[PDB]
Amino acid sequence: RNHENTLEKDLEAVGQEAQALEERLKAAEEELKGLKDKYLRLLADFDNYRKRMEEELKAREREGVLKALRALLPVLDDLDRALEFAEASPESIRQGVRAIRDGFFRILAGLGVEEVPGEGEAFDPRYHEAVGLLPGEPGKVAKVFQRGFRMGEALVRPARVAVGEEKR
Amino acid sequence: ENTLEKDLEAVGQEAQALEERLKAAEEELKGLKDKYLRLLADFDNYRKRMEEELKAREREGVLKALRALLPVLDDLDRALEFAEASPESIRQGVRAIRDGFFRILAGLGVEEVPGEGEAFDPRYHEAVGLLPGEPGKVAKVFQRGFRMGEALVRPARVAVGEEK
Repeated sequence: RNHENTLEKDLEAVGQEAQALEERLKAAEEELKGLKDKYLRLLADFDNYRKRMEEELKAREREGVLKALRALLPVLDDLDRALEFAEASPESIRQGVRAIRDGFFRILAGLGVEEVPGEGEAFDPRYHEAVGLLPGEPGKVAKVFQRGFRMGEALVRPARVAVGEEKR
Repeated sequence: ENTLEKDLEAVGQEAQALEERLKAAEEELKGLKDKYLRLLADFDNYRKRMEEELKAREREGVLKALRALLPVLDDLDRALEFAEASPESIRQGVRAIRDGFFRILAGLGVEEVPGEGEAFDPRYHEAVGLLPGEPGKVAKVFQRGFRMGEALVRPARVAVGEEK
């Protein structure tokens, strides 16, 4: 009577504890789909942008090769200029080649490439490839069989070298 | 009694399931902001990595080239030595070094642009004047021009043939 009719809400107050658990699970529809946008739009660019730079990179390198090739072609030119003219005198060509070499250096310096230390300097593994040793001051480069270069911190290529050794 | 109340127990089967479609969502969807947080930490990673990547990437090319061309400098020294003993041989060395240079260039994939006798082409040639030879054709190459496949390392300064 006044105990089942007044407490009949036993299934009434539940309407707010049920429709709500069915009012939120409905909104989560764009919670696994709506988010599928910010995601599938971020993973659509990460597989795109990285594909765009996959280009801008292989290009910046190509650009680097060119930058060098261009700076160095003048040597080929001088080699040509020598074969067609310089043949004047053996000591004329000798001086010409000397000149070409000197040029190659300036060109390298131009791209900021310095030659690592050599004959007389301290043998240093960071810049030197020791091929064996020859008479000279120990711990010091006795002879350079191949110039080594470094541009800044980077090693273009180490110098193949002979390290000094005191005779007895 | 047995079915007058059990046939209702079917309604409770829904509410019992409602806690499976929303209780399982926030289960795996509890990290859908994480497996995404990383996908943005890597996509926001390149955004700053490229400025560097690209730079050092050019150095890569320059080194790649220098690496391949230093042998020329090596041969120049080698040549100067053969000449220190027999001056006459110097001419022979230069010829070798020069031919060497071409091979190297080939190695990096650069070819010489069409020359003497070949049709003038602005893609590769820089006409600076005229000189005897088939009209509209390269008559003499004053400076070699090279192309790396599509790109142009540098154009050949050339003289084009005069018609008539």
